Amino acid sequence: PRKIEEIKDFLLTARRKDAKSVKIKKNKDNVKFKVRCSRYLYTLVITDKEKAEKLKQSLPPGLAVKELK
Amino acid sequence: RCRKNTLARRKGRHMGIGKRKGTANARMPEKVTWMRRMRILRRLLRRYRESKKIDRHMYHSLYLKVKGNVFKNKRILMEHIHKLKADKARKKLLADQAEARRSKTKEARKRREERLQAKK
Amino acid sequence: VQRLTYRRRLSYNTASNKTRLSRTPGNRIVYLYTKKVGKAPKSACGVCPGRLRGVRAVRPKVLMRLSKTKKHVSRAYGGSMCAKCVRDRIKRAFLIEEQKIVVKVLKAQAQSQK
Amino acid sequence: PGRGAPLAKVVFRDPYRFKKRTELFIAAEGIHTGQFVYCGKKAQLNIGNVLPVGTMPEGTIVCCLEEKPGDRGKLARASGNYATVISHNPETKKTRVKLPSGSKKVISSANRAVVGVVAGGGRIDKPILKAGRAYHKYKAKRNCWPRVR
Amino acid sequence: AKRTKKVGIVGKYGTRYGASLRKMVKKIEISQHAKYTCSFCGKTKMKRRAVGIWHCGSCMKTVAGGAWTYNTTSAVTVKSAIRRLKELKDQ
RNA sequence: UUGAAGGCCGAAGUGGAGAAGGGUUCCAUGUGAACAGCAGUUGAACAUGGGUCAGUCGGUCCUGAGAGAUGGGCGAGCGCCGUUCCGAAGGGACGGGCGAUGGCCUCCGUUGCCCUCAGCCGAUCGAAAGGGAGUCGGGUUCAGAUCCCCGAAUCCGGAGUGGCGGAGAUGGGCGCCGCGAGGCGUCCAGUGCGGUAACGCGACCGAUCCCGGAGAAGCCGGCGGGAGCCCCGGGGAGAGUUCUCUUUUCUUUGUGAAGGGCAGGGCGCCCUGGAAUGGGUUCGCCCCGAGAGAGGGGCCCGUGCCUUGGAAAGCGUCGCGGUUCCGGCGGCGUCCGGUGAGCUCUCGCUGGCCCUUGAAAAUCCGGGGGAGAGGGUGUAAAUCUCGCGCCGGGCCGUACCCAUAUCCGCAGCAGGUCUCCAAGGUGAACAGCCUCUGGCAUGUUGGAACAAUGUAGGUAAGGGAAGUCGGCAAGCCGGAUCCGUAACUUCGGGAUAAGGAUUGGCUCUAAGGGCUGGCAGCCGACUUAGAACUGGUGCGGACCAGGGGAAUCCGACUGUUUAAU
RNA sequence: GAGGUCCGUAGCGGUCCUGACGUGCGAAUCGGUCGUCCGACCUGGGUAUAGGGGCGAAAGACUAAUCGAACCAUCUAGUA
Ligand SMILES: [Mg+2]
Ligand SMILES: [Mg+2]
Ligand SMILES: [Mg+2]
Ligand SMILES: [Mg+2]
Ligand SMILES: [Mg+2]
Ligand SMILES: [Mg+2]
Ligand SMILES: [Mg+2]
Ligand SMILES: [Mg+2]
Ligand SMILES: [Mg+2]
Ligand SMILES: [Mg+2]
Ligand SMILES: [Mg+2]
Ligand SMILES: [Mg+2]
Ligand SMILES: [Mg+2]
Ligand SMILES: [Mg+2]
Ligand SMILES: [Mg+2]
Ligand SMILES: [Mg+2]
Ligand SMILES: [Mg+2]
Ligand SMILES: [Mg+2]
Ligand SMILES: [Mg+2]
Ligand SMILES: [Mg+2]
Ligand SMILES: [Mg+2]
Ligand SMILES: [Mg+2]
Ligand SMILES: [Mg+2]
Ligand SMILES: [Mg+2]
Ligand SMILES: [Mg+2]
Ligand SMILES: [Mg+2]
Ligand SMILES: [Mg+2]
Ligand SMILES: [Mg+2]
Ligand SMILES: [Mg+2]
Ligand SMILES: [Mg+2]
Ligand SMILES: [Mg+2]
Ligand SMILES: [Mg+2]
Ligand SMILES: [Mg+2]
Ligand SMILES: [Mg+2]
Ligand SMILES: [Mg+2]
Ligand SMILES: [Zn+2]
Ligand SMILES: [Zn+2]
Repeated sequence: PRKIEEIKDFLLTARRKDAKSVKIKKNKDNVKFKVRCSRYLYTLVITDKEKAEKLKQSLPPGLAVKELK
Repeated sequence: RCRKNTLARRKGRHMGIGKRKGTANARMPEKVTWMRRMRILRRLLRRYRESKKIDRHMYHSLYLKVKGNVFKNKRILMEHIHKLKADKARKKLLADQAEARRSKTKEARKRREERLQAKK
Repeated sequence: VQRLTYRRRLSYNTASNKTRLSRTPGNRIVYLYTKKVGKAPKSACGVCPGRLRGVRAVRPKVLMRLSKTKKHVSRAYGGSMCAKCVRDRIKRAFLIEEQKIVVKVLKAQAQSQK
Repeated sequence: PGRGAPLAKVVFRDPYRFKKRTELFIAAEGIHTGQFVYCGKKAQLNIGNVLPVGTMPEGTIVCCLEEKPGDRGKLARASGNYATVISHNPETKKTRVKLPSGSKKVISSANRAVVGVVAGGGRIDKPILKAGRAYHKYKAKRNCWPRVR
Repeated sequence: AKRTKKVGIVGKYGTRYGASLRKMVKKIEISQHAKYTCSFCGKTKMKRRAVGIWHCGSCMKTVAGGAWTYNTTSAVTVKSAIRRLKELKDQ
C-alpha cells in the first residue's frame, strides 16, 4: 500500500488506465480516497471536508466511485 | 491474599532467619551488588568531572581508588571529595601568597638594578 | 497465558526453524518465521577484520533484487575493498614504479661507466 | 587437524597464463604473513626458500626434504624436525644427508628442500594430563587410541 | 592478595595428576598463555591461536613459531647459522 | 448424555501441536448377532455414506560421510576391483567469414559449413532436522485450511513490434536577424552528477578473462539492547460477595506481511587537532604519536514507535429485528501510566578453552580490465540493476493418532519410542506442595463386612545391637545466618571436618538510589542490620532437606564393563 | 570466574532391600534407596563394517528375545 501526500499526482493516478475503482472512507477528523491500481492501493488522506467534496466531484467520471461506511 | 502478604513483606515482615532457604549470595548476588555500586560511583565521578567540581587528575586518582574499593557508599565518596577540595584549595592559596611575595621581591630587585644602571 | 505451536511440519529447533512472536489484528500471538541474518561483504584486502560500509547486509541470493548503487560505492574497487587498503595500494604501486625507474637509470649509468 | 605443524598457504603467479596458483607448504619456523618466499635453483639462501640440495653449502639445516627428484617433499616434515646437508659429490651428483632418525642417506643433488626447521617444535614436551586430552588428540587422527593389553 | 603459595596457573587441576606433572606443566602453561611483544609494531598483542601459530591483535600479522613459546632456541640458532652460511657462500 | 456438587492432573501436565510408524482408525447417520475379560442406550466394533484443494509449507535442486557406472585391469564364469586411476573423456561460445531461408527480404531469427576462443575432477546417486528467492491478516466446515472466500502483498521466468514514462540528453563558441525576449547558419562537446573525506543521489554502456565476498559455521562465561509473559498504579464494560466489612474480587481492554519516517543500538569509518601532571574507560577488560581525550560528521541493523494497510475487520458489551433462511441491523467502547539480578526468545559486544580449531556444493553478487557498440547536433542512437503496465508458474504430499487405547512388544500390555510452547503462590530453584487456562473420571467391574496370613505405611513404656554371618532394615542428621574447625597432606585439599548458638508473630528504627532546577522539590525499588513487645520454649512447625569419628586392605583419581543372577 | 571440581533437577544408569511380582502389568517389570549430571557427556536421522567373519575402555561381551561361532534352505529320512 502507498500513501500519496499530494493531490494532483493522486488525480493522475486516478486517471491511470489500471485504476479499477475509487473508494471513499469518511471517518472522524479525516477523509481518505483509496484508488485500486494493478499493483498497489493508493491512499490520499485529507483533513478538510470541503476540499474532500470538491475533490470528489473532480474525480474522473468513468471510474467507479464507491463511498463506504 | 498474595499481595496482602507482599505488602507485609515490603514493610519487612516474614523475612527473618527462620524464613530464608537460599544463601545470602543466592538471594542477592554479591556481583550484582558490586556492579550496582560501581555504576553509581562512576556516574557520580563523571558528573562531578563534567560539572567542574574536580579536575581530570583528581578524577583519575579517585576513580582508581573506587575500583580499588576504598569507598563504600555515595556519601562517603562525596565527603572525601569535599575534604580533598578543601585541602587542595588551602595549599593553592598558600602557594599563591608565597609566589606573589617572591615575585614582588624579584621585580623590586630588577627595578633597583635597572635604576642603578641608569645612574651608571 | 496463551501458549502456542508451530505452523509447519518441521518440529525441531534447527537453523531454518527460527521464529518470532507477533500480535495479530485478531488479538492473538503467533509465530512468524524470520529470515536468516545476512552479512556485509568482507574486504578483499584480507587484512582488515571489519566489514565494508555502504553495502546492504542481506542473504546472498537477495542481492539480485537490489539496485547497483545499494550494492557498491562510487570509488575504485567500490564495494569490494576498503578505502584504507585502496589508498595504500595506490601509494605502493606508484612508489614501487618510481623505485624501478631509479634502479633502471642507475643500471644504465653503471653500464655507461663500465 | 591431525598434524602438529601449521601449513603456510602461498600464492605464486602462473608463468604461462593469467592465473595465480595457491599452494600449501609445511611452514618453516620464523615465517610470517606478507613475506616473500623464493622458489628455484638460484634463489638466495634464507629461511622459507626452497632450492636444490646440491647448491646449498654443507652443514645446512633443511626441512621438507625431497627424497626423490620430483616427489614434492617427503622427508623431515614433522613439527620440529629437520635434516642436515653433510657433504656433496659433484661427479655422479650426489649428496649425503643426515635424517632426523640419525640415519645417513645418499640423495640426488637435484631435488628441492625448504630451508629452516619445521614450525611447532617442542610439542611432545607437554604432558597430556588426562585421557580426555588423549581422546581428543586421537579423535582427529583415527580410531586407535584406547589400546587394550 | 596472594591466594596460593606454590601452585599458580595449575591451581585449576586441584589435587590431581601428581605434583611433578603439575610442576612441569606450570611453566609451559605460563609460556603459552603469556602475551608477547610484536617485533613488527611494538605492542604486546601476540597470542597463540593454535599450536605453532602466533597472531598479533594490532598488526593482524601471523607468525609460525614454537608449540608453547613464541620462538625456540633451536629456531634462533638455526637462523643465525643459516645467516652465517649465506655470508660464507657469497663471501 | 445434560445440570449441580466434591476431587485429581498442576504449565519437565492426564494441556495444545508435529517427526518416525499406522492406513481410514478422521466426520455424520443407524445397529446392538459377535468383539471392547462386568454391563452398556456407548465404542478406535459392525453397516451405510462423506472427507485431504498450494508459484510463496515440504518434496523436487545441492553436496556431505559414503554409494556407483564407462575407459582400464582381473576373472572358468555369473561378474568383481577401481572413481581419476594405463581414455582421442568438450557437441559449448562472443565474434568474423561463407551458403540458404522467412518475415514490409530492412534488420534480425532459424539455421548448414569454415575461422577463432574454451582446464576440469570426472557419468550418476546421497538429507521431508544441513544449504536453498518468494504469504500474511480476517472469515468459512461435520470432517480441510499460511491450500477454500475476501483483502492486502511478494518472488521467479517471459515478452518481435519493447507498452508507456524517466535517464542517456540535450550545452558552449562564433556569425546574422531581432531595441530586447527570442529565433536562423556554422563549428565543437556530450557512455550521469554531489561531498575535503568516510560516502550519497532513481537509473547511470560494455565481452572472453582474472580477483574477491556471501552461501560458510565449535563449546563455555559475562554484560547490554529489543520484544513476549509476569508484576504495580489508576480509568472503563460485564460478572462474584455483601449476616459485618471491603471506592472491593475476577474476566477483558487488537493490529499482520510489505513500503516510508523516527527512535534505540553497533562501528577495527572519516575530518580538525596533538596528549606526562599521562589520560579515557569496563562487572571484567582494554585503548592511545601506527594519533588518545574534545568537537563535527558517515555507514550498518532497526523484530521497537508513528504511519499507508486501519476500522471497513476483530473483540467486549447493551438493544432491535428475521417467529425464520441472517459475514443482519444498530448503538457504545477498545484508555492513561510505572517498574524489575524477574522468566523465555532474539540481536550485539567482549573474554576464556583446545597436542580438539569446530563442512562442502548448488547459487548469487561486487570489483579489475577494456575487445567492442552507439549519433553527428537531432523527431537524436546504442544502452538502462529507475517508476509503472502485460502474461504465466506444471508434478507429488496435505484427513486423523502420536501414546497409561490409533506406533513396537501376539492384547485397549504399569515396558519402550525423536522435538516445540509453558501461568499464580511458597521457595535459591524447571525441587516438592496448593491453585487458574485446558483436560479427566481413578485406569479391563461393582456391592456388603473389617477374621487369620499378607503387601505398603505409622506409633511404642524401660533398656539401647544384648539381635544377626554381618547395625541388613529402619531410625539419627538435614535449610539458612553467626562463631569454630584437628591429624595428615601431592600445600591444591581434608572441610558442610568435628562442635556450638539462633530461627515465629507484631510494632518500629537505621543504612543502601533516580530525575528536574554540599541546597530544594518530585519519585521510587527491593534488601541487610538493630530494638521493644508478645505466644502453654513455640518457630527451616507441612514440603524440601549430609549421621559422624578412628584405623586396615585394594585400585591414584574422572571414566567403562558381563542387555536378563 | 578456572576446573575430565563438589551438592543437586531433567536426562543417562542400575547399588542395596538379596523388598514387590515370580501360571507377573512384564519371556527382565515395579517401589523406596542409590551412581553421575560441561563432559572419555546424552540423543534422532544418514552411513560403513557380515558369520570362522564383523565389532569389542576385553565380560567370550554384542551381532533382530538366538552367540565359546547367528539365521534360512539344501546334502538329509546324515550316523548311532
Ligand atoms: Mg531444510
Ligand atoms: Mg551504496
Ligand atoms: Mg575406539
Ligand atoms: Mg500432548
Ligand atoms: Mg489434540
Ligand atoms: Mg469416531
Ligand atoms: Mg464384556
Ligand atoms: Mg563396483
Ligand atoms: Mg540428488
Ligand atoms: Mg532439504
Ligand atoms: Mg505491530
Ligand atoms: Mg577520539
Ligand atoms: Mg468496529
Ligand atoms: Mg573499466
Ligand atoms: Mg493436519
Ligand atoms: Mg482406587
Ligand atoms: Mg471406575
Ligand atoms: Mg487403560
Ligand atoms: Mg522403645
Ligand atoms: Mg523412651
Ligand atoms: Mg553380637
Ligand atoms: Mg547370639
Ligand atoms: Mg541401610
Ligand atoms: Mg576426616
Ligand atoms: Mg601395611
Ligand atoms: Mg578405581
Ligand atoms: Mg547381569
Ligand atoms: Mg563433575
Ligand atoms: Mg557429583
Ligand atoms: Mg546388578
Ligand atoms: Mg527379590
Ligand atoms: Mg506369589
Ligand atoms: Mg575379511
Ligand atoms: Mg564401550
Ligand atoms: Mg563350531
Ligand atoms: Zn582492508
Ligand atoms: Zn604487531
